Amino acid sequence: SEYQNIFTQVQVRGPTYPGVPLPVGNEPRTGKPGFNYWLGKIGNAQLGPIYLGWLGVASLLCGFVAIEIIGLNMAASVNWSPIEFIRQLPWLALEPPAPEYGLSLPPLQEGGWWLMAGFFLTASIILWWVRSYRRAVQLGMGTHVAWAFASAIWLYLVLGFIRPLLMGSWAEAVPFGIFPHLDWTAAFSIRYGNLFYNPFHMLSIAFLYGSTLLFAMHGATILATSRFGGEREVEQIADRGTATERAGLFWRWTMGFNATMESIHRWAWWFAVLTTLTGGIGILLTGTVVDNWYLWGVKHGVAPAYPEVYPPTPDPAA
Amino acid sequence: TGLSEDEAKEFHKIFVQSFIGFTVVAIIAHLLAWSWRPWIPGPEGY
Amino acid sequence: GLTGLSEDEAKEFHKIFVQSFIGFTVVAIIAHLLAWSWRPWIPGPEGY
Amino acid sequence: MWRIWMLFDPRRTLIALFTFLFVLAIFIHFILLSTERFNWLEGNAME
Amino acid sequence: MWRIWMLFDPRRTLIALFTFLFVLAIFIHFILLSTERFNWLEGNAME
Amino acid sequence: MWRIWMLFDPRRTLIALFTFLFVLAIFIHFILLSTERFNWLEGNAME
Amino acid sequence: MWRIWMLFDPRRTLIALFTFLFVLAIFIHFILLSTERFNWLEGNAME
Amino acid sequence: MWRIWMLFDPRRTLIALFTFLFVLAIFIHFILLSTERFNWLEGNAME
Amino acid sequence: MWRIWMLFDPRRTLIALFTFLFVLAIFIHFILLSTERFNWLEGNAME
Amino acid sequence: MWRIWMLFDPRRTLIALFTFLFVLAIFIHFILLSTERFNWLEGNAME
Amino acid sequence: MWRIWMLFDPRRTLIALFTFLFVLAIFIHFILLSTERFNWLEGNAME
Amino acid sequence: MWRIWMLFDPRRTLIALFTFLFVLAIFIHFILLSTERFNWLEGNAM
Amino acid sequence: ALLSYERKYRVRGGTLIGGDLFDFWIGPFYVGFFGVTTLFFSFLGTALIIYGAALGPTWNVWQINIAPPDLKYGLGLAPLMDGGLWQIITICAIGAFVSWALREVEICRKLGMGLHVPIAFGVAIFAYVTLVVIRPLLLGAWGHGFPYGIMSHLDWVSNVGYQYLHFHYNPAHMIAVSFFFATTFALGLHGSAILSVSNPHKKGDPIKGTEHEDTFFRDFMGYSIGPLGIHRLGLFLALSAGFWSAVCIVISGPFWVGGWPEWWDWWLELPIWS
Amino acid sequence: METGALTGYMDVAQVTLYVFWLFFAGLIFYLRREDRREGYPLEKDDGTPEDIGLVWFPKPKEFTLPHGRGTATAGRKDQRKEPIEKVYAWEGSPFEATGNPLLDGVGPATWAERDDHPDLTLEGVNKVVPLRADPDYYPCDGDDDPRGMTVYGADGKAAGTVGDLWIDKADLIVRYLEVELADQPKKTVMVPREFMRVKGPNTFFNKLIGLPSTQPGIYVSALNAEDFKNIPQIKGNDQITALEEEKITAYFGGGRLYSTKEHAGPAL
Ligand code: BCL
Ligand code: BCL
Ligand SMILES: CC[C@H]1c2cc3[nH]c4c(c3C)C(=O)[C@H](C(=O)OC)c4c3nc(cc4[nH]c(cc(n2)[C@@H]1C)c(C(C)=O)c4C)[C@@H](C)[C@@H]3CCC(=O)OC/C=C(\C)CCC[C@H](C)CCC[C@H](C)CCCC(C)C
Ligand SMILES: CC[C@H]1c2cc3[nH]c4c(c3C)C(=O)[C@H](C(=O)OC)c4c3nc(cc4[nH]c(cc(n2)[C@@H]1C)c(C(C)=O)c4C)[C@@H](C)[C@@H]3CCC(=O)OC/C=C(\C)CCC[C@H](C)CCC[C@H](C)CCCC(C)C
Ligand SMILES: CC(C)=CCC/C(C)=C\CC/C(C)=C/CC/C(C)=C/CC/C(C)=C\CC/C(C)=C/CC/C(C)=C/CC/C(C)=C/CC/C(C)=C/CC/C(C)=C/CC1=C(C)C(=O)c2ccccc2C1=O
Ligand SMILES: COC(C)(C)C/C=C/C(C)=C/C=C/C(C)=C/C=C/C(C)=C/C=C\C=C(C)\C=C\C=C(C)\C=C\C=C(C)\C=C\CC(C)(C)OC
Ligand SMILES: CCCCCCCCCCCCO[C@@H]1O[C@H](CO)[C@@H](O[C@H]2O[C@H](CO)[C@@H](O)[C@H](O)[C@H]2O)[C@H](O)[C@H]1O
Ligand SMILES: [Ca+2]
Ligand SMILES: [Fe+3]
Ligand SMILES: [Mg+2]
Repeated sequence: SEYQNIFTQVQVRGPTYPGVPLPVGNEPRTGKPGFNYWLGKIGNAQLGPIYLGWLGVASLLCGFVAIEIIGLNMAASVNWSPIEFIRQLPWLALEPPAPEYGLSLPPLQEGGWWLMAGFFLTASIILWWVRSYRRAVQLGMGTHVAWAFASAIWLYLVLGFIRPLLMGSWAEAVPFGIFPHLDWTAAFSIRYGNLFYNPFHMLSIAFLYGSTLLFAMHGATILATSRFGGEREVEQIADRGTATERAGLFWRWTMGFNATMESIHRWAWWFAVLTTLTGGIGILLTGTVVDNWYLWGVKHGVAPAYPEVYPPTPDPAA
Repeated sequence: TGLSEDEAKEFHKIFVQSFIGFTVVAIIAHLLAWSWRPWIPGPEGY
Repeated sequence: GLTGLSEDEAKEFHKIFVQSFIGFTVVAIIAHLLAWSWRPWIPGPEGY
Repeated sequence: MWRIWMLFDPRRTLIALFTFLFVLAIFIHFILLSTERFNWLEGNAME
Repeated sequence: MWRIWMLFDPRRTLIALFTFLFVLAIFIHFILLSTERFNWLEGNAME
Repeated sequence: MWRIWMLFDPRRTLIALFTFLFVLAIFIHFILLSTERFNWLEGNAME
Repeated sequence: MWRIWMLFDPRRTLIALFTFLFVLAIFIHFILLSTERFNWLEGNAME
Repeated sequence: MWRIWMLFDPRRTLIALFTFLFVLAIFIHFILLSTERFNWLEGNAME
Repeated sequence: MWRIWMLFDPRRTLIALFTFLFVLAIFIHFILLSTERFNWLEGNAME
Repeated sequence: MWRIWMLFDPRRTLIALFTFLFVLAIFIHFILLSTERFNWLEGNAME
Repeated sequence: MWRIWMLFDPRRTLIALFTFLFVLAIFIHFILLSTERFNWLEGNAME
Repeated sequence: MWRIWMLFDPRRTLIALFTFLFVLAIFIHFILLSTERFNWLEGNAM
Repeated sequence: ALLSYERKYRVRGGTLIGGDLFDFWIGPFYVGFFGVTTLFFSFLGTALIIYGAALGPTWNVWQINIAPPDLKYGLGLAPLMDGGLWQIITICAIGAFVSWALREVEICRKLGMGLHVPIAFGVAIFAYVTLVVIRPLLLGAWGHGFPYGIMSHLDWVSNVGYQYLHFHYNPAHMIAVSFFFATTFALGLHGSAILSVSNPHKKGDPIKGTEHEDTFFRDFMGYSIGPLGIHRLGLFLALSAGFWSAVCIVISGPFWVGGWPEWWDWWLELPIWS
Repeated sequence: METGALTGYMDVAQVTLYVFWLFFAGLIFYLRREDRREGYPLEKDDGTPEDIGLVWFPKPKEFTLPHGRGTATAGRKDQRKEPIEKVYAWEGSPFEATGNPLLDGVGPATWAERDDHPDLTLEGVNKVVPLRADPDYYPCDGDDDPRGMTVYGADGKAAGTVGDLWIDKADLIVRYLEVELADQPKKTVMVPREFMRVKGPNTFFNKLIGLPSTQPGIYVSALNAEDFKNIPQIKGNDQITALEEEKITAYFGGGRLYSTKEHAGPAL
């Protein structure tokens, strides 16, 4: 039995790191950093500090308003019963506006609250995105986080804003609930003929599978070479060590090709962003330009034809 | 680019000739295709 | 000398390789003749 | 306007410009193909 | 116009151009194959 | 044509040739087995 | 033709060949088992 | 009061202000388009 | 043919053979079980 | 034949052999359990 | 029984005890509210 | 039997034992509540 | 044929089976004994799939379908053209996947690396054998496995999902999806983090170390897990996604037959809020 | 025309899919170029370089290092003479060490030519330091302190005792164990954290339940106790160089094949 580098056996404690000095024009960091023993078992023990600039407080306030609108509406749906609130929490939702209103502003009685929560949640997410951009720039680091985040926002925006805008109805958008938004997801595929046959849904799943596959490969590869300092990836990129060589050689000998320490994270970055990028395009296509994906599959020779175990059933409604 | 002006002109001479030859063959191909089935509909629509 | 075999070693391996290939092929030929005598695999115009 | 190349590298500007021009051209050709009047391959009648 | 090769490497430009030309030609051939009038393999009648 | 082996490694060319030829050969057999006329194991009648 | 072993190592060649010969052999045995006529275990009637 | 600019940096304020004004302008233009009376593109009648 | 042990080391040519032989043996028993005539456990009438 | 135990590890050879023997023994018992004749728990009548 | 405070930390055991006591009290109030007879807020009739 | 505390820490054993005792006690009370005979709150007839 | 740093690592040993006989390379690929068995099972399985494609109605890649046998065949071997071919390919696939994992073990030993990658691949194999062996075994028929076709097995997923009227309500499926979503979210963050420090915002800027990596996430989300933690967490999320996927499908049918939303009535009927 | 239709058979979704296929093909081509920034150009088994062209092999990537360390170029070619010989003559054959592979840096013991300077924090001080050089850092309470425990080899024989802990300042974690050798020619030896297992009464399932550890200590299954003496020695005190880190960790990596020989030879 050898050490598998799953949990840190010996943690050390010292002064907390306050972060690299930010350039002038930045707010002071908030919070007093502390050490969490159980977090240090897996990774860094230090919790905080956090940066709360104008973007952070504005995004928190906008997100707080959206959550409060959702939560108070779900609480009101169970007659303000906290017992029924907890019991029915996965089933409750802030329902999207009724289809009769189209894109017009709906009353509070028929989905006006959903539009406000969607607006404030979108503002919170957008303000969080620029904060992700700003925090990277202020440290001098590249803005890879912000643009990977933009891909996730892209699917979020098409799901609740862009596609309902194209369909001309806020009713096409996702309810703010746990089970109801699963119902919407199931109903969306059912309405547009088996979203399995959406080729961009296929692509999104391939990248979602690939992203999970890549992190399984990359996480295991780095842990298997962490005995040679493989976890210090940026140091390996600048100054290649035997950990990078062993990591590349393992995959070169396995599947005939390999990446570098830097380029594997380019594979990781692109596979993740392509999951939501392809997914957002696929969602944007259905209802606007394709209305039955299975029939699109049979039109393009995608859907298999199965042998008839029963005679074809005539539609009794003529 | 690591190219002197002399080689730049000499490549451009061959590049233009090859582009013209490629375009000329394509122009003949388009003329043959037009004689087969013209692709501009007209008021009646083919 | 790409494979590290000298000329004589290549001679010796090839002679045994050819002999065992011939033996392997001869057994297969006999098997195919028995298979053909059992059920021929070339259909014909009516396709048996 | 020659000063604009003091801020923009001609190589990256030309690559971006050519990519933009081709994508726009393909986009406009496809938009016409989606219209009944201007689809020259389907050839619908005018009016 | 010969100065264009003082910006882009002629050999890598040729590779990209030839890849672009073949891909464009393949897609234009396929676009025609998707039409009824210009599909020379299906061979639908005109008019 | 003995000059092609000045360019191409005889060992790598032979390896590439042999595997390519077998893959092509087995796929042609597969395509024949997928047709009614040329599936010799099924033995469908001619015409 | 002995010179083929000056290009192909006997060890790797025989391992690859014997593996290929075995895969092909049981694959063909499988193909016959999948047919009506040549399934010697099912014993379907001829013609 | 000129003292407003000791507190807040002029450059950051202008960047946020320009983005905020445009987003608000887009917000209001969209809201008007969402109404029957003030959708100038649809051009509904009065009353 | 004793020269094959110059090429292939017999210390592990046997393990690669024994696990080969058993898997083939376990599999042929399986194919016979799948048949109506040769399934010695179900024991159908021989005809 | 006692010399082979210098070339084979006696410990993990015995472990693998016992694992193989038990798995085969379990498997054969299960195959009998799945037959109408040799199921000693269901106990179907002979003939 | 005064010796239990030699082993148990008085501060930490009081926090856990008070947390446990309140959680138990809440759930018992919860369970009674769930019943028809003991829901003192709904006030269902006896018998 | 007094030597069992030579092996096990008395503090950690008592915490585990008390947690086990309460969890089992809650578990048994809930099982009775699930039965129709022993649910003292619904109060079905014997 | 060799990377500039590869020659020193191309040494003997580290194999599990075969030892010296199969210890060599073909191009970049290491062979080993399990590489030969991987090639054997891969060629056999691929050839049988192509043969089933040839004997199928169409050569369309999306429409090629090697379906499992009928449920009436139970756990026995069906005729080759009636699902038996699928059964053979399934055995070949399992043989190839296990050989691939064992080949990775030999390469890991030869390089002094840990066995994390073959173990992580074992989770993927476990999900496949759950779909193709364990769940059909618990249901009593090999016909419960998914067919081998690019689009046919998507139809299988849809029909199995709707066999429980709402597969989103499956509790283990809910956990598995969240892990799949979490690992992609973590992967995007981790790839972005490493690229951000190795590619600074201003070109030709000093490269950033782990301090900037920690500081950005502490500035951004208030916590940084560190370079070691993200690979531990990323592997955990990916493996949890694979593991809970196997759980979610193995409980559908063998241990739950009704609609998955029915299952949540235990929560709604708790005696605290009944 | 139908709303999604383009040419009767072509529709918007189909051409959008093909647009992505073009982008994805370009992305895969771009990603493979990034994969070739290290390890290329390829070379034959005898060292002869292979031909890579230009559309695949990208221009060298130059990272400017912090702390005034200059600039780093990806694809560094190691200059140490390789003490290996090809077992067979055909390409793809393994290589055999012409000496002791454990000390020569061959196979699992291979070490790359990393920088001969210590890793530095952003402030500019040494990242990896012993606990004697910075009392501001200490082992965390609740985790067993390796300092004092005896280090056992793979064969179960004692190899020495921990004398100090080398920690990373950036990430508060133990990086190396300074082991005073039980056998002396005070010779100290560095054991990386990932190559050792702590078996004290505070690890887990022992702090949770309260069970004492039967045989507490540091257990190293990578090397036998006899091979501990040959672990590469750091040149200086209170400072470990990145190259020294590589050699120590490469020596442990080759131990399972060359020291204990449990990976040497097939299992069955
Ligand atoms: C019956 C159901 C249908 C189906 C219906 C749909 C629908 C509808 C959609 C998908 C989508 C996807 N489907 Mg599907 N899907 C089916 C079957 C599957 C199967 C399977 C094996 O059966 C798999 C693996 C998938 C997987 C996938 C993914 C590839 C893709 C989601 C990408 C993603 O991660 O976005 C998830 C992340 C987001 C959506 C948001 C990203 C981040 C945002 C910004 C989060 C903000 C957090 C916020 C601030 C938190 C506070 C909020 C407040 C508290 C409220 N589907 C079947 C056929 N599927 C999505 C897609 O794009 O595909 C084309 C999609 O819209
Ligand atoms: C209408 C359909 C239902 C539904 C019904 C089902 C059914 C049925 C299943 C799932 C399964 C899944 N569903 Mg669902 N699911 C639905 C909607 C969703 C949505 C969504 C956005 O709505 C999402 C995100 C998901 C997500 C998921 C995942 C948790 C899971 C698929 C991943 C997996 O199993 O990996 C595990 C899979 C692997 C690890 C693959 C194994 C890889 C093997 C070992 C290697 C092969 C190598 C290969 C041969 C190499 C080829 C050679 C090449 C040349 C290289 N579902 C809807 C509601 N879902 C599946 C599941 O969880 O089962 C395990 C499953 O069976
Ligand atoms: C590449 C695509 C994948 C992806 C990527 C991705 N996601 C991202 C990012 C990236 C690269 C970020 O950088 C960003 C982030 O912050 O990551 C840490 C983010 C993020 N992705 C998130 C979620 C998320 N990602 C998802 C998916 C995915 N993300 C894809 C799989 C999903 C799914 C599957 O649905 C979710 C749910 C967030 C964790 C985060 C963006 C968070 C955000 O925008 O927050 C804005 C601010 C708020 C909403 C604040 C609200 C909460 C406050 C606590 C309100 C209350 C204030 C106050 C305390 C009130 C006090 C009240 C009391 C007194 C009573
Ligand atoms: C469990 C966590 C995730 C994971 C992990 C993971 N996968 C892995 C690994 C790891 C750690 C490897 O090391 C291994 C590898 O080599 O990666 C490059 C691998 C791998 N994961 C792969 C694919 C893969 N992983 C998937 C998923 C996942 N892998 C999980 C999400 C999926 C999904 C969800 O669809 C796929 C398709 C391969 C690229 C590779 C394993 C390669 C392999 O097994 O090689 C030997 C076999 C062959 C080369 C061909 C065998 C062919 C068969 C004989 C016939 C076909 C049978 C098959 C059932 C046909 C089905 C067809 C239909 C489904 C269309
Ligand atoms: C037996 C015999 C010899 C002959 C028999 C002959 C016969 C039967 C018949 C005759 C005919 C015949 C076939 C002849 C003989 C011909 C023959 C086959 C010879 C023998 C060949 C042999 C030996 C074995 C078999 C070879 C084989 C099966 C190959 C298929 C390989 C395969 C499955 C590919 C999947 C690719 C995909 C899509 C993967 C998804 C992940 C992804 C998108 C990855 C990119 C990012 C990345 C690169 C990530 C890694 C990484 C990570 C994760 C890091 O984290 C990291 C960190 C740091 C640095 C680098 C890295 C780093 O690279
Ligand atoms: C004290 O606090 C208490 C009440 C506890 C607060 C607790 C609240 C709780 C428990 C809240 C629970 C919330 C839950 C469970 C939420 C679940 C949300 C889920 C699952 C959402 C999933 C998908 C939703 C999507 C994709 C919605 C997208 C909506 C969008 C993109 C809306 C965009 C709207 C815009 C941009 C509006 C613009 C305004 C316009 C332009 C229309 O003005 C004219
Ligand atoms: C120093 C004195 C000589 C200097 C000048 C030397 C010649 C300079 C170029 C002359 C014109 C060549 O023009 C080139 O010819 C080739 C010949 O196949 C033609 O190319 C044609 O055949 C090729 C196949 O090979 C097709 O793929 C292509 O679609 C078609 O156009 C074109 O016409 C053009 O690409
Ligand atoms: Ca229930
Ligand atoms: Fe990484
Ligand atoms: Mg609903």
